[PDB]
Amino acid sequence: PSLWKGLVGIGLFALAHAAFSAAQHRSYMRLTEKEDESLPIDIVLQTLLAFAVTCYGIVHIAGEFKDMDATSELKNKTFDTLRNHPSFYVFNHRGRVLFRP
Amino acid sequence: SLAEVVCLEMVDLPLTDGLLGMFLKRLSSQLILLQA
Repeated sequence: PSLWKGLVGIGLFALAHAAFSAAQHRSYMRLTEKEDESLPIDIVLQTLLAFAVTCYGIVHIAGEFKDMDATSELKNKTFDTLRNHPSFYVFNHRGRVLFRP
Repeated sequence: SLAEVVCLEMVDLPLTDGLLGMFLKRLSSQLILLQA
């Protein structure tokens, strides 16, 4: 469904928020200068979840696969269509006379 | 008096368990920064 598309947006949005958090946490270090060198578990969990869901949405978004056998789409092609030859059309048929000229 | 200085130093200026709580405070900080 189309809702899949909407999902991927929010995933990025989620990721975007994570970025902000990370930046802030980096500022934290850049204002704490302690031997932490570790991101908060909440923010990393949020980032991982955003990655997972966004990838999952993408999986739907990629589309649908197509079968390799060339005789797939031609099965329903009746002979009444392939014979038309649009370039070689002729207008000397009963359609013009029968219908309004 | 500052003609004869003995020692000087440079001092830096002054600065200008559950995941649900962490998210709550983080989102609160986000709203605070947005308001600022």
